[PDB]
This record gives sequence, structure tokens and C-alpha cells, in this order.
Amino acid sequence: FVPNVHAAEFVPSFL
Amino acid sequence: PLTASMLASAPPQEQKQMLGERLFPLIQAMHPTLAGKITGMLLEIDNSELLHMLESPESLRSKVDEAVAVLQAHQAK
Repeated sequence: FVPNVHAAEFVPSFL
Repeated sequence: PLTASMLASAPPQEQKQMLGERLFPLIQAMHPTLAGKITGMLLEIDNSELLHMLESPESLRSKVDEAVAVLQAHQAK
């Protein structure tokens, strides 16, 4: 696994 | 618990979100501010491995530690 610093942030929005 | 069967039967466009919802609180426990970014980075891993990470705390921590080491180095430079 090579981490991708460009990855989209996971926004918590589950309710 | 989220199972492989549940994931495989979900529309592909919901699969990452389903995994993310279960991984996020665990990653947030480890890293309360970087959690969103680290979760996003981990979600690029394939779904089989993500499900394994959900079931194996040592596996999740190893991936989180690698993402954090890389992210923090990136932030610093």
C-alpha cells in the first residue's frame, strides 16, 4: 500500500 | 458487523461509503483531526483488504500508521 496524499477526505455525513 | 456478502450485494457506487462508515470511527479514535483524510487515503485500498482491516485491528493500525507517516511528512515539507 502506497498512501496517496491526494486522496479525497472522507467526510462523515452518515446520520 | 459488515460482511463480504453485504458488500458484494451492494451497488458498487455505495461500497466505499459503506466501508468508510465503519472504518471512520476506528481511525478517528486513533487520530481525531486527521481521521477524514486518513480514511480517504485508506479507502483507495481494495475492498477485500479493507474488509480484512475492519476485522483485524493490527492490520488497520499498520495501514493507518503508514498513511499518517506519509501524510505528516507531506505536511512538513
